[PDB]
Amino acid sequence: CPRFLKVKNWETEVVLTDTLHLKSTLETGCTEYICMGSIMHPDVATKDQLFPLAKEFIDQYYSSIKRFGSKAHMERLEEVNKEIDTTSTYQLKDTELIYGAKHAWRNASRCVGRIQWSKLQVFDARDCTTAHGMFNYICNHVKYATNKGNLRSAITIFPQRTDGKHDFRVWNSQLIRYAGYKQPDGSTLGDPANVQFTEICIQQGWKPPRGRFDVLPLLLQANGNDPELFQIPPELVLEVPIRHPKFEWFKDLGLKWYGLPAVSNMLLEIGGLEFSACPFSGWYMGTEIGVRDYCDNSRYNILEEVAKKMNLDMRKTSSLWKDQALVEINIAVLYSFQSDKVTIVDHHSATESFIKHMENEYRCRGGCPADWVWIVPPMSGSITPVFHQEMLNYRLTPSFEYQPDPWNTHVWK
Amino acid sequence: RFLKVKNWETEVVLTDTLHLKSTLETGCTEYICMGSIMHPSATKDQLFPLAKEFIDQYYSSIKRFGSKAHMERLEEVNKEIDTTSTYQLKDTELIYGAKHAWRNASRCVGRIQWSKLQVFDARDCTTAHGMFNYICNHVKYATNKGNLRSAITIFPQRTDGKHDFRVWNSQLIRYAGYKQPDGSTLGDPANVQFTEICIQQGWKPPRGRFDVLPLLLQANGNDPELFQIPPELVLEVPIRHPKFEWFKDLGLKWYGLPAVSNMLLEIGGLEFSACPFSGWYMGTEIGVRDYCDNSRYNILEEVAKKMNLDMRKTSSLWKDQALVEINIAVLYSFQSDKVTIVDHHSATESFIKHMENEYRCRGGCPADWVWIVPPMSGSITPVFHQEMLNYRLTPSFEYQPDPWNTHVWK
Ligand code: HEM
Ligand code: HEM
Ligand SMILES: Cc1cc(N)nc2cc(-c3cncc(CN)c3)ccc12
Ligand SMILES: Cc1cc(N)nc2cc(-c3cncc(CN)c3)ccc12
Ligand SMILES: C[C@H](O)[C@H](O)[C@H]1CNc2nc(N)[nH]c(=O)c2N1
Ligand SMILES: C[C@H](O)[C@H](O)[C@H]1CNc2nc(N)[nH]c(=O)c2N1
Ligand SMILES: [Zn+2]
Repeated sequence: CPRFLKVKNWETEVVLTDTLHLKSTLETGCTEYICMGSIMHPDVATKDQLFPLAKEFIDQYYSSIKRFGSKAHMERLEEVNKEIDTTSTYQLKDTELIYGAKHAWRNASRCVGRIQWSKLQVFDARDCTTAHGMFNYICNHVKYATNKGNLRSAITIFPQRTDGKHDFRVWNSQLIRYAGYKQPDGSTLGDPANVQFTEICIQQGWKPPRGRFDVLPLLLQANGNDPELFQIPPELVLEVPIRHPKFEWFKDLGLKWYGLPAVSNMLLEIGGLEFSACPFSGWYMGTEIGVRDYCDNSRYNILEEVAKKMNLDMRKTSSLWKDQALVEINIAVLYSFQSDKVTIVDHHSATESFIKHMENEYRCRGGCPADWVWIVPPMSGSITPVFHQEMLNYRLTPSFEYQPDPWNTHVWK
Repeated sequence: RFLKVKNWETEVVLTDTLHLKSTLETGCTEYICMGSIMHPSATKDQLFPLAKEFIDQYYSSIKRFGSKAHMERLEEVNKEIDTTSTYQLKDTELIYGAKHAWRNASRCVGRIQWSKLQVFDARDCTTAHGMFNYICNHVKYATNKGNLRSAITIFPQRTDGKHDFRVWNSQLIRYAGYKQPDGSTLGDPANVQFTEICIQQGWKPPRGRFDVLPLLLQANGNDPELFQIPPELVLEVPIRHPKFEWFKDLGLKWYGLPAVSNMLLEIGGLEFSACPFSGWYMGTEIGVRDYCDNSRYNILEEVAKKMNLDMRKTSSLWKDQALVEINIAVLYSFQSDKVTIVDHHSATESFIKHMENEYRCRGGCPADWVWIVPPMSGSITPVFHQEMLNYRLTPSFEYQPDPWNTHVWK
């Protein structure tokens, strides 16, 4: 590969130069002859495999704290090596763990919120041994991160993977999500996105209230054991009823959402170590709720009902009734969150921050991996500054990765 | 290897095999994806294999592969490259190559229409006057009094690179843009340079907001010459709004015919440096990009002011409101004047249908999600949820440099 790669902004003319891509680690799935950039997703490491992955990471850490080549550096190297040699694995120092998590966020190509990356509260939970303990750590995470509506980004890191027969897993895709109930007639009550997991919970013994906005239980797996159900204390689940500053009838739709977005099904990879349970949280960009959660056909799909109350012509598409309802819904979502002093960012403020962020990164770091297909908002794309920004996409480590759903791989005891 | 694309809304999966047939490069590598880069970056000896590939594809298309006709065509083309360092397409070939350059345009959402293309052979052209004649005929035909018709006009192929044919306008019909002494811009800011270049060539600028630019035409590598498109051939629409009486008072208008004129058509190794093609508009092209881009007409603030919207915080989403309204007026206006147009909902529907057609009968369809997904209300259109595979098939449309950056004058 050539040393320098240039990206252009087509509305400001600014040109950046990327050299960081030279540290890329994994294959993107793209080739010389095909681009998989809109594909959503394009047994443990051996001693030999782990050795250089650990060294790669350790060198990077010591270079970050400006101690590269130092005695402490060479010693840490030697200690990691012995520990891999005799135990087939190694343990991170607290400093390294914090660094690793922060940088995995810093490296998340698909995240528009990464200007905040270095303000992340890390909760070390590698001493956890049971599902009840996981429940304890998750409740503390939720309470701290929620902070009465003044949200704070956090990650809780459970023990790494060992032989793969003892994984810690949060079976929920997010710590907080609403149930979906398939009806005998084909309709879905609540959130259709969560139907599969809800059925799992019910089989596992969950008594469902069978409502439209029932918070799902946590389904938690420690040390490779069968998962166990716990109810999140309702007082820890901050929620916002959705109203509209102009449309008084909007409240009569009975919509609400939860304040804390906390993805819990991803895998954190640091120096070749695999943390299969690492729930992390920030705060919402309005569109994640207002456009996706609410207006996706396979989600709450309320465009129709909202358009009706707006008395729009719904017989032509060229009326753009859908487009018109979408904006109002998103206005209500931002309005309700701000009114209740719960942290939320609109897609304009977010994409502008991110452009500023990306610029700083290119200048101080020599680059910033970004996935345009994900970075650009799902509404009003071209009137946000990221639309016109060229991005390069590539995989740096430490990183967050997808993993299979645990019910597909789990060996039931 | 076969490749699967999934639609996450319908859960439908299609299997791509056609991608095995490309040879050109996309710009990505295994380690870096450049899917969001706008522009990633002959001889006798190079020419024949390219020719052989295209001839083979053609006779395969008409189910006469390995036929007598096929065999001789191939030798005819080899002898001609041998003895002239180039060759000339048959008319049938020219037509087949042009339709398939459109079929292979990964960034074009309108490709369901692809085999409905009127192909104008202008390869006998020699002067800028001829070009102008050919272009007026195109414009008049494709406009069709509002019932627009897809068309392309193909001027002589590149020979030695010293004698290119070029349409220096980026589109046949665009409005002028003027640098105002106080720093602002009158008209269309995307065209300020080209406008100054016309003024420098002797064009007398009305210095208004919607001045149709002259044709600047280059033939056989000569200096370019100015021509005024007869006004009655230029179909335009005054933009008004079905609810907002005051929208007409903004004085806004646009042209009915989108006719891109600065790209390059490549067929079997031949380069057609001048090949204006036109179709009809998707609403958002005018209503989102042309009017609301900051480096364009930048009219969002004006419209939102008449709507009496709170413009003090971004989170009131006033920009998003004005945007939808502008795009309503645009669709309304065209349809009222019976000028062909398509809204991004219907267009994206059509395209998902096209993909299904193309996977079924052709084993795939190249597509650029970055460009295919509309610049407003993305995820409430079906293409947002459609995985797409991009790859470059030939015959094709490519980009070329602006001719003023290369041309040595007189
Ligand atoms: C603090 C405010 C944050 C904002 C505004 C934000 C914004 C976003 C948005 C809009 C997405 C796309 C989500 C979707 O379309 O479903 C996203 C994805 C993502 N974010 Fe951030 N995020 C924030 C915090 C964080 C934190 C704290 C982390 C990790 C430490 C993180 C890591 C990620 C990752 C890994 C993805 C990709 C998820 C996937 O592919 O499924 N984000 N973010
Ligand atoms: C018939 C109705 C058509 C519609 C509704 C349509 C729609 C579009 C749109 C919205 C774009 C994106 C352009 C942009 O955002 O700047 C595009 C791109 C493109 N179209 Fe189509 N188009 C049509 C016909 C055609 C025809 C007739 C041709 C050629 C014979 C064509 C070839 C292309 C090419 C080569 C691009 C890529 C332009 C670039 O890369 O800059 N299209 N089309
Ligand atoms: C940290 C964080 C913050 C934030 N505002 N949104 C997120 C959204 C996701 C996310 C990714 N894929 C799917 C979903 C569920 N539709 C959510 C993950 C993490 C997020
Ligand atoms: C055939 C055709 C039809 C249509 N409706 N729009 C087009 C738009 C373009 C196009 C592509 N890139 C840049 C521009 C100028 N902003 C225009 C090219 C051809 C088009
Ligand atoms: C940087 C980015 O590639 C650029 O803004 C692209 C994004 N997608 C686009 N899509 C379309 N249809 N037209 C465009 O001009 C662009 N611009
Ligand atoms: C097909 C496509 O990759 C898929 O629909 C993606 C597109 N971009 C996205 N962007 C974000 N932020 N979130 C998403 O879920 C998606 N979905
Ligand atoms: Zn790619």
